Amino acid sequence: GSHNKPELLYREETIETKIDFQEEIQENPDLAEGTVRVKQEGKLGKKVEIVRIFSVNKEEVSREIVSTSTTAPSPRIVEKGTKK
Repeated sequence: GSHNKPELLYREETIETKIDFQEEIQENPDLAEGTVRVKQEGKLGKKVEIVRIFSVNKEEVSREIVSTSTTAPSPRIVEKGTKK
């Protein structure tokens, strides 16, 4: 019970969490033995969560999610030349 003039506030916040990716190395007979060639570049993703904070009289009441969006990570794939 905040002891002041009632006031409705809507504080919106954006949460961004980086998403880790996996790594895998595969053999490629088509390449010369020892050859290193990246098939897929390793990149981090991001989970975005936008929320709205409802406060009344400088006093937090409740929260509600405005919008979310998840960017998928990019696992890193590297080819290794061989003789098979």
